[PDB]
Amino acid sequence: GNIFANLFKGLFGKKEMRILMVGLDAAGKTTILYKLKLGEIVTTIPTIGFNVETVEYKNISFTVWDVGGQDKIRPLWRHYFQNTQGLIFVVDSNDRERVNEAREELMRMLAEDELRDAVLLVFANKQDLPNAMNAAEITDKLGLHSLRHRNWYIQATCATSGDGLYEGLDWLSNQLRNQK
Amino acid sequence: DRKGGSYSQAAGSDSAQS
Amino acid sequence: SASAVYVLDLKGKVLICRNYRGDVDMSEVEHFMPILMEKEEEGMLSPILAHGGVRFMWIKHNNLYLVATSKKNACVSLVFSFLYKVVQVFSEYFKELEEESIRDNFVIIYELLDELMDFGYPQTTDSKILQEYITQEAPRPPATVTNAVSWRSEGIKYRKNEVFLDVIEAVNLLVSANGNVLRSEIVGSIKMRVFLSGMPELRLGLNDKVLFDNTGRGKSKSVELEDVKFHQCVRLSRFENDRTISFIPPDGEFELMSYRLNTHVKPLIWIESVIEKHSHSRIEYMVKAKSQFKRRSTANNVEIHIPVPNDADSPKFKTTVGSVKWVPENSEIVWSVKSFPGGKEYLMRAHFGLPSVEAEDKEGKPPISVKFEIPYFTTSGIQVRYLKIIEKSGYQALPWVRYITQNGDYQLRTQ
Amino acid sequence: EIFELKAELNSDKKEKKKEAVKKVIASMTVGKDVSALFPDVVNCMQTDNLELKKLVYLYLMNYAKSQPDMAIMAVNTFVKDCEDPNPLIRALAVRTMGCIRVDKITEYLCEPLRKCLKDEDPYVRKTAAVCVAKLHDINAQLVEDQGFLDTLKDLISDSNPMVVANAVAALSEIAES
Ligand SMILES: Nc1nc2c(ncn2[C@@H]2O[C@H](COP(=O)(O)OP(=O)(O)OP(=O)(O)O)[C@@H](O)[C@H]2O)c(=O)[nH]1
Ligand SMILES: [Mg+2]
Repeated sequence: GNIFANLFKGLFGKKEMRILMVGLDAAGKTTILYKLKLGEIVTTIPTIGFNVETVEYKNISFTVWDVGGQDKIRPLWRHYFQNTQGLIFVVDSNDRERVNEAREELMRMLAEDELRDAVLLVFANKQDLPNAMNAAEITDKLGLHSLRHRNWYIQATCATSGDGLYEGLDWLSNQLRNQK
Repeated sequence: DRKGGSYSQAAGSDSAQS
Repeated sequence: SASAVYVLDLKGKVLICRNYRGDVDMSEVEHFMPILMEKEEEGMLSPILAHGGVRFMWIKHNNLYLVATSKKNACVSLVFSFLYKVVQVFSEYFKELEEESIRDNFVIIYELLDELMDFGYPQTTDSKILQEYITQEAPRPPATVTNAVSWRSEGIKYRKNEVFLDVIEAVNLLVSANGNVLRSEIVGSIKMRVFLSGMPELRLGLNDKVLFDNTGRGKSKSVELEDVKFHQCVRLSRFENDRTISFIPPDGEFELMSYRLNTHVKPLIWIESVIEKHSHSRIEYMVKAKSQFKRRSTANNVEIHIPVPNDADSPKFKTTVGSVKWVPENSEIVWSVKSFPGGKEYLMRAHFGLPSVEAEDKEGKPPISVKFEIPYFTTSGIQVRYLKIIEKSGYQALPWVRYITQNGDYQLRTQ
Repeated sequence: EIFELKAELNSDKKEKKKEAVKKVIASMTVGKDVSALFPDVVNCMQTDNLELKKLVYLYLMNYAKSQPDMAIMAVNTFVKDCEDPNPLIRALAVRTMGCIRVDKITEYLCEPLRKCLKDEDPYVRKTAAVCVAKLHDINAQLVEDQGFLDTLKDLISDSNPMVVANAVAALSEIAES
């Protein structure tokens, strides 16, 4: 066998990668996906089904599959976990009541043997109001440091502003890509 | 030629009816 | 109000089905075959089937039965029209009507069926429009369907504007065994193969008896068709107002008008048949054919079918003009003639033996029919006056048309 | 067979997905119960190919009554397709929405029906009228709540004469029922 074609493809960029979109409803999942793909905050209705999109950055086409946080859509994340290489969690720092529910959902999702090779990707959504927590208080409340064998990074992003998306993407690429 | 009657040219209207 | 229309096969297997309303379970198609078998065996078979409270109307196609299950008392005529339109669309898209093409173009067939009708209401009926929107080898729907002019697609460009007309004449003669003709009707057919640039509006003009009487020229040979049906593109308002045949010709071959009126003239061919059949000993075929048409007209490919005995064998033919061949599949002798000039008189003398054992049951007396087709003959005498070809851009058209006379229901009752 | 088909459908190759869809359609047309693979085909639904969208919609319609619970993952796709610029795509989505015999499915499609009621395309108007008639037949109370009678009555007094005829037929069917 020969890998000359593979080397030629990888010389100019061949790796694409995968990504998933998880989080509670009204947590900036659709707005975050629109900002990542397009660059503007587009108003979206409730995520009854799912949103599928692909983002090309640094020569890697990371497909993003938005998943709603509805009660009827929360158990549907198991179907979207198949054929998924990455996972992004959208939290609501301004929703103290929903913080416990989001933490319980994240613990339930992370307790699946199939979802073991996916690194932790938590985005501090709603980072535009004073009620939003920091990158450490939210992680401490969610117990991100207690996820053994999980590579999770805390990033705070404002849905209106979009700041921190580039840093989160770079961190995800560094965690997933182990090349120069 | 063709069986079943050869094609013939047709006019545009009745010239005698004005 | 058919619940769903499906295409079946000769073995009872459904080639393809497409539900439109969902009010009838798809499993009812299985019971259709036993019901059809019972009806055929009991003589109660009809195209409109009935499985309890759900009616499964079926039409015998070339290779499969077009079963259209229905639930309520919907428009049976509308269902039949939809089935006929679907058959025409399939014939246009697929040159063969068999199971070979049913399982070969299913990907486009499903899309065509979905686009044809929805919720039991047909929506698309233009074969050209369907091909411009659904193809087997998608863009937005064409504006011609949305526009009023759905019988002439705009933007057509052609190097030459040539229209091929066809004056098809069908002579049907129902001659009883007593020698008197009961049903003598001639049905006209004005079919034109218009192939030009753009969407010209045809202005039909002919030597019609009604038109001549209205214009005061009701003194020459004017064709008074009992029934005249306009095409889809033909404007019925002009015809009702003053018999103005104004319509947009279609892109291709289409039937604009079809005359249909009774005939009071003598038959084109006078055929006298003699059955000198002995009692299980021999058979005599005293067939004499006289051409009552004009001598200037020749009947090309004349095939006068004379039904021979079902159990007859060892036949000998003594004719004068025209080859006679006995077809075992047809169980009859056809007086095949290549060219039959008008006024020709052909005499035939058949002679064959019969089996010694008598037949258990009778076979009936099918009528004798001929397959004569003499073109370039206008028996009705209707002459086309002009064809108003009007184009906004302005072009000189050179339409062509040929008058073809053939034998339709020219069946003579057997003795 | 089934496992290979599922693996092909769970791939990122468009040609492989098209081949798997064609094989499933042939099996479904040949008399194979492909309803068990409906949840697998649910993920491979949002596709740019028009031919693939039609096949997916046909499979969902044929697998909607069989798996009503699994049909809840198509409302988002239908809502997204309801704003498709292509009139053919909008007409196909409208036809598929009314063809789904789901009690809880037509409830979420009321907003798309209201949006498409005023479709400028005569084919779009006819598709909207057909979908409204299908919803009324499935749920007369739902149709009355949506208030499509006023829109249907004004439909006859509009252009798109074929769309006017379709609306008139739909109104007669509603009054006939
Ligand atoms: N305007 C604004 N909205 C934010 C911000 N952060 C989070 N959001 C929320 O993000 C939501 C965006 O809605 P969607 O586009 O539908 O995405 P989503 O948050 O996943 O909601 P669902 O799709 O229903 O699950 C809004 O409803 C807001 O409640 C922010 O900083 N500014
Ligand atoms: Mg969202």
